[PDB]
Amino acid sequence: AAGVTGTASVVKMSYTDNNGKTIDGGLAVKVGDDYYSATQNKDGSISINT
Amino acid sequence: ANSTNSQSDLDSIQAEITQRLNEIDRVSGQTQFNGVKVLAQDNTLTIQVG
Amino acid sequence: ANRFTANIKGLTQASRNANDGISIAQTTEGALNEINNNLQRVRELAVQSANSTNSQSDLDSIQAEITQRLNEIDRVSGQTQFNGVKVLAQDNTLTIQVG
Repeated sequence: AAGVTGTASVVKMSYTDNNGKTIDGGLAVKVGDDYYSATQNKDGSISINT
Repeated sequence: ANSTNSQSDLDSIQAEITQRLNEIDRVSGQTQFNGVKVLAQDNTLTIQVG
Repeated sequence: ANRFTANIKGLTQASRNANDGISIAQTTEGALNEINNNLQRVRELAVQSANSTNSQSDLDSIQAEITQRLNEIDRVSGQTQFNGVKVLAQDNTLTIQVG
């Protein structure tokens, strides 16, 4: 609907800083270099937050 | 400017910066004399003195 | 007055900026000194190695000591930090405004 062109997949977020420390977040949807925060459906499917 | 700052500390400072700026906007919008939005638009007010 | 006040606050902040720069520099120097201390002492064993009379058991023992010192160097380098920053753990340029 948004016209996003590319493969759709579910990925988990990892962030690293200049110190070298690293953390991990929740779930999101990645198309190419783009991302979108994702929410878990109770059945195991995934949705995009809006 | 302290390059020692981690991204977390940079966000910490950014938070107060954003809050202070938004407070500036709040005061500018809300100030008024007898309803005159003295900080919301360029104006020229008349005062007869003769 | 406003101009001078702003200048005053900026200079005050530059103060603590320089302070943290000095702190990180001194931490770096201390770690450097300890590793130098743990490096030349190792080169001593290396020179001792050259003797022909050594039995290969003794050569492996001296290798064990040198490896112990290498492990200690790595351990100390990893330990060395300041405010969540590991100075010897990575190449880097750090900018500290002082004006």
